[PDB]
Amino acid sequence: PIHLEIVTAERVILSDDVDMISAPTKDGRVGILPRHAPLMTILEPGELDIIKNGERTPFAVSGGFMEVL
Amino acid sequence: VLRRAGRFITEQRAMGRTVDVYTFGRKGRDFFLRTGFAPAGEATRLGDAPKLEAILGVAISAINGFQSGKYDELYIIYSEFINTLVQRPAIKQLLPVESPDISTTTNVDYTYEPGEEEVLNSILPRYVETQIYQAVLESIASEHS
Amino acid sequence: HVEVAAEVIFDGIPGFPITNSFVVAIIIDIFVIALAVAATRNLQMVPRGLQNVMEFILESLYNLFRNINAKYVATAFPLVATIFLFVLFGNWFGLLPGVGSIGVCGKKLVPLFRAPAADLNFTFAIAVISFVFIEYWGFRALGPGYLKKFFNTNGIMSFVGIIEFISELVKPFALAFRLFGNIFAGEVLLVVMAFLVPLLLPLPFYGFEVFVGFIQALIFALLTYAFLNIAVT
Amino acid sequence: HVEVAAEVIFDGIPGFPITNSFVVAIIIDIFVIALAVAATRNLQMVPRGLQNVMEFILESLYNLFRNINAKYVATAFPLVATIFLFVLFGNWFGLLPGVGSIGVCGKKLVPLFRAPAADLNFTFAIAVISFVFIEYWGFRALGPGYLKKFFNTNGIMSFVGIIEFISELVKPFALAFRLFGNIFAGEVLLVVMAFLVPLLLPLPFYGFEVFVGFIQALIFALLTYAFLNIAVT
Amino acid sequence: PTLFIAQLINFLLLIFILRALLYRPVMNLLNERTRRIEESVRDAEKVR
Amino acid sequence: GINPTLFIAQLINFLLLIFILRALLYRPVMNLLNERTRRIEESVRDAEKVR
Amino acid sequence: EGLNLVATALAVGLGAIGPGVGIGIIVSGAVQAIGRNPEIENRVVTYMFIGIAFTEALAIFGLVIAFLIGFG
Amino acid sequence: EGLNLVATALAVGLGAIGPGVGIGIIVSGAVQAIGRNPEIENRVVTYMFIGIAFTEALAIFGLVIAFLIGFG
Amino acid sequence: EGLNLVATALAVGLGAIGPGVGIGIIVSGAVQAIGRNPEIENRVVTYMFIGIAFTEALAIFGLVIAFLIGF
Amino acid sequence: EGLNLVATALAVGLGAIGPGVGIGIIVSGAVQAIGRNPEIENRVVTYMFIGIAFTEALAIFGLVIAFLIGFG
Amino acid sequence: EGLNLVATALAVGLGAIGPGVGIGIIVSGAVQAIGRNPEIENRVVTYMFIGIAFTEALAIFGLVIAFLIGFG
Amino acid sequence: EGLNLVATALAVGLGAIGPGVGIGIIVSGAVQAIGRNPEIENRVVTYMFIGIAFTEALAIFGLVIAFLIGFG
Amino acid sequence: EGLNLVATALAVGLGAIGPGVGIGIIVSGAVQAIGRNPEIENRVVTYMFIGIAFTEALAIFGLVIAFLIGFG
Amino acid sequence: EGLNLVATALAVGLGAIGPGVGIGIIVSGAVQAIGRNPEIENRVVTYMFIGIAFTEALAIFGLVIAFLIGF
Amino acid sequence: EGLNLVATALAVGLGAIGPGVGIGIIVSGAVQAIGRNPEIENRVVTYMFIGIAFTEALAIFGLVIAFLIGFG
Amino acid sequence: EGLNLVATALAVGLGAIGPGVGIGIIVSGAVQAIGRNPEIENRVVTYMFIGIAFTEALAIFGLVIAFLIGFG
Repeated sequence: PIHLEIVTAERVILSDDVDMISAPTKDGRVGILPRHAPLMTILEPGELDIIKNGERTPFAVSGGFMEVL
Repeated sequence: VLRRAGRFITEQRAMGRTVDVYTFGRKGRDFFLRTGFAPAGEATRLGDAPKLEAILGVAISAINGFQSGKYDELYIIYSEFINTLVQRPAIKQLLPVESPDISTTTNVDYTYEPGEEEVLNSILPRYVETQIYQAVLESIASEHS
Repeated sequence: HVEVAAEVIFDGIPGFPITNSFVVAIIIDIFVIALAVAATRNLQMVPRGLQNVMEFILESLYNLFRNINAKYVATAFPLVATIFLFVLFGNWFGLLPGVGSIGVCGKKLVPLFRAPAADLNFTFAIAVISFVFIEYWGFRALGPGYLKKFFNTNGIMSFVGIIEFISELVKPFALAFRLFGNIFAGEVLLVVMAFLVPLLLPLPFYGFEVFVGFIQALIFALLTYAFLNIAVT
Repeated sequence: HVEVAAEVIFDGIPGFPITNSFVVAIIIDIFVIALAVAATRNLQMVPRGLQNVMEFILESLYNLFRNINAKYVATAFPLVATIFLFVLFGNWFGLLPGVGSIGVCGKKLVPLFRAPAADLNFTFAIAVISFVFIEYWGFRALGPGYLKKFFNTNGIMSFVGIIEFISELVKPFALAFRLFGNIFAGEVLLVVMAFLVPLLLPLPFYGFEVFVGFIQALIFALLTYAFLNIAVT
Repeated sequence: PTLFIAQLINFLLLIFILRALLYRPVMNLLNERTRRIEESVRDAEKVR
Repeated sequence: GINPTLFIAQLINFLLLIFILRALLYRPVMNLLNERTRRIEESVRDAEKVR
Repeated sequence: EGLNLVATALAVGLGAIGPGVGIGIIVSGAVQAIGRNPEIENRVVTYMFIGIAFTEALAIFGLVIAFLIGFG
Repeated sequence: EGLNLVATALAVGLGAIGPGVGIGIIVSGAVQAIGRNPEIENRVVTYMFIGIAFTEALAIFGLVIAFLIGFG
Repeated sequence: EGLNLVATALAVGLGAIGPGVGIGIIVSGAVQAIGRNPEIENRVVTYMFIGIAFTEALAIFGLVIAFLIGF
Repeated sequence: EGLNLVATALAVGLGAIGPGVGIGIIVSGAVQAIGRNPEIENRVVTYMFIGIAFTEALAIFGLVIAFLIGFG
Repeated sequence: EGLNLVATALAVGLGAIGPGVGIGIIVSGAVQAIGRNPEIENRVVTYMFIGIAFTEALAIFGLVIAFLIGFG
Repeated sequence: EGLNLVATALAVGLGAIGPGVGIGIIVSGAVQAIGRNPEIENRVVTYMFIGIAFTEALAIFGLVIAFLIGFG
Repeated sequence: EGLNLVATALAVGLGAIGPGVGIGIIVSGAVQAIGRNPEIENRVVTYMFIGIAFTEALAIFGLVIAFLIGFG
Repeated sequence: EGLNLVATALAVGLGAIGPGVGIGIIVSGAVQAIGRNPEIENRVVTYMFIGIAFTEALAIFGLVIAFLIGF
Repeated sequence: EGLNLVATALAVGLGAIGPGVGIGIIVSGAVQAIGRNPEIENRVVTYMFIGIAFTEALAIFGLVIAFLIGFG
Repeated sequence: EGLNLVATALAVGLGAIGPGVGIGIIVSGAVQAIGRNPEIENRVVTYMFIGIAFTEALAIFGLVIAFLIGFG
């Protein structure tokens, strides 16, 4: 139940609410839960996963950033 | 814009700073070739809806010059879209800036995972590309108007 | 300074009478009652003076207990919360001027001049009530309960279960020793300060004795609630 | 039967008996001298053979000292390069069989002994040569010097200033003890391991002992330059 | 003494095991070291 | 077994050891290193003069 | 000869300092995960206590012997 | 004899060297977590205190034995 | 003389110095990894208990030898 | 034979090895948190000292028994 | 005299402190590396267990001395 | 039999281990905080010494016993 | 008198707690270094085993002394 | 007897355990701080030295006993 | 008596605790350092073996004294 | 009776465990900083070496006592 927004320089991809995110941060893969502590990371070429009521959507991400309020 | 860019060089050369130009679009590319300021890097044949990957061919070169010390400062000249009837040329500063005014600057302490310097050294190249991309898209809208 | 025995006799003539710790607890109860008649009696809708002091303690205690676990309204922690003032009252009187030198009139004993849990009588009694509530929370309030302990560890790993049962049982004993050990050492620290050759120098233990007592009083209460919360789920 | 000792003389010179440390301190020097002229004999612009490998060794050390300090590598090079080459071959000479077997002339005293650096007199002699080279250039570069030991308290406490002066005389002792001990450890390991099941068991320890012998050779020159760099600054 | 043969059998095996483990890498490093210098002086002669 | 008489003997000996190698190997190798660096820089100027 | 007195002290003393650091490391490690991901508290905390119980196990053996030796 | 004198001193002195560190690690772990995520200080301290005062249980076991060895 | 009594204590008292810390480091180590990567609990837990079993083996070995010393 | 003398020294010496390290961890951890952000600083200052107070609680137990073991 | 019995304790107590911490540090480091890079989970475990064996080898070295000394 | 002489040295030796590391960690923690955030320098340096004072308090306690044992 | 009997335990025991913890950190450091970037995997392994070589040499140095005490 | 010799070694021996670790931690923290922020270097070193001496203040106290015990 | 056999066992056991852990910290620090910055591997490793030799120097000082005990 | 042999081992054995890890943290702390910023190498290494000498001075003090007691 966290307002996740996959925003790309071309267009906004998602703006829904999500249970958990399997973020592939540069230092290492990190999971995010609705009350995650403030964070700001760097992504690397990999696969980013979203858990939506047990449904996993593997958006492949070749790079980017992440702000986790 | 060519009058704005043409006159902008005058002050820079008056104060003693050598000037280099990067052109987007064939109109700007051809004008500077005839005048004599051969552009270091140009990007033409941009569609009505270009992607940010298209401008990397120039934005990367401009930033790499700044890191190497070749360019001490960077500017962009774009057609601001004030209204559907008026499109004044606009000049913007590209050099990374301190907190733009104030935006959640308070009550913030992000635990930068790869490192505070690592994030900053990787987000500035993307931020300036976004500014160039935003100027290009705004100029395209102003061109059709 | 003056020789002290973990025993509880003091100057009790009656036989099994009030000792130094046994009479200080009664006097501490009167001090709480005296404060209750003055700082917890005159009150109105607007919390001010007497009402404000009692409101701060009750609101803070309820919030801390609710954050940990509020499934059972009646818990040993609310009793321990009242016992928190009892520990503070004994600690506060422990550093009073001349209270530690009681019996100054064969040096006489210092009845009613000790801590509430200066002996093992008070500490063991408090832990027994807390242990009963913890068992009641799991074995009676949480249905069957006692998953890791007792014999409900059928689904647990073979290598685990013996440690969990022993650790759960030893939890009440540790809490009893924590209250008894801190209080007994606090009294010895105050006596050691008097026996010190230094004159008109307050011991660091005496200066932080109230802080030690205040922190320990809530530490026993929070641990009892947390152990009950751990056993509950 | 082992009978390993800290020192041994075996004489060798009439009138004034001399320790057998000079016996191997010369054969290593002869090996150093004889092998050095072979590299100097061939002056081809394209190195090959024993002249190539000594070209590689000298520049590799020359690169290491330049990294620590690029303004003093040439002046201190003759000392450190001799330090690295002389003690390395001596430590490697301890690998060769005959360390604890030669001596028959029963007379079990070994003339070959083990290595030049396995004797306290040699290592202390080398360290004091290393030591005297430090403050001499420390004084020569800084004139009267003693800005740091001055303990002027300028940016440091009054107590600070005495201690690094204490460790100033420690290094000549530390440099000698570190080299002697780590070869005296190599001494017995070559010997005591042969006592206990010498079949294939001392094989791994030889690789370790030749490794540490090379490392002690490399650091000991490296420390003198490293101590020179801090002393100069 | 018997200690001399004890060290001798292991020492020859020691040099043998470094021969099968270190002889190839050291020559490879040395050969490239003398190959870099020989082409460097050859290149200079070409420029001359 | 630290005898000051023979301690100075090794003190004197090793001092002689550094001097003989310095005049035999270190200076010739240093001179070879200097000329090789000089020669490669001479080739740089020669390449510069060619253009 | 109060040597058997020392036997009790050594068992309670030595056995209490291994887990003493070990227990503290668990709580520090558990708290950091709570600070990082507050919503996974119910999982690490459950694993926090079972790990502490193992340290408590290795601790109470030292204590129980200090009583068996203390009382024969 | 002083063997029971030293047994009393050894039980508390030696037994309180692990928990002394163990308490330190909990506070540093908890305080740093609060600085990163201040909104959860109400939760970690609930576990910071049932960590420290729980680690104190091992050190107090030394006092219990020491007091028995001393007088008892 | 009662020196048997010390020998029992030393085997256990010194036996819990190592694995007592050993349990703590893994439980902190796994929990920190779990807090960072909640989904990796599947293989973190399995290796977490392998470490505890290996460390506590030394601790049980202290108790095992102590029982022989005791009896 | 003076065995009570070493008992007084042993309790003090071993009573400082533990809590001495613990406070070093407490202050370093909380100072690091303060350096991260000074807004929450006032919160952790109380949190520094309550940890130190509990750590000094073990520290003085060695001092408390030192007076008890030598003068008693 | 009973020093035959103490050495059994010292061979088991001492010599297990190293591996006791040694196992925990290796196993914790491997687990944390799994969280960062789960893709190389199998590659690092091969180095997890060989590190376990290396530090365990000292534990048996303490054990064999304990078993040899008990049997003479 | 100068056993009291050992107590004088043992008290200093063991009593200085804890503070010997305690001041070590505090200074290291304080300095690392300065590098990241030198603006809050003046606040932490005061607290760096407050922690040092608490740690050195136990170190002085050893010297108090050290002089007490040597001189009566 | 079993002084040589117990000396064997001390040498192998106390000599196994230094390198025992030491190689624990070696593998933990390398296993995490591999986790960050496996492209330097081959180069890390060499120094990981070099560190074990020096540390376990000390354990063997303790081991050989223990054997010497048994025989002479 | 020679029991004073044990006190001679214990003072210098046990005395150096604490400061030995403490000096290592202080400089390591300073070096990391210098590496991350080189411009605060002149200031942190002053803080390092005014505290690193406090660590050996106990070590010197051990050495003071180490010579008092001898004579 | 048999103290000489015990003394030489203490010289090797004690003194191999610090360097045993010391080398572990050395390599782990350098191994992680090259992992983040592979380009300075040929430069920082030279500092690895300087530190390893420093730590090993103190460990060997125990050995030479250990042999100076059994042989005088 | 051979007691002075024991004191010799304790002077070197105990004097090495402290600084043995101290210089271990020195180089490890330095090499980590070298990886982060190779530019500032040239002056921190000077601080690495002074700190090592400023630490190993304490270690040699134990070795000086070993020879001081070894031969009066």
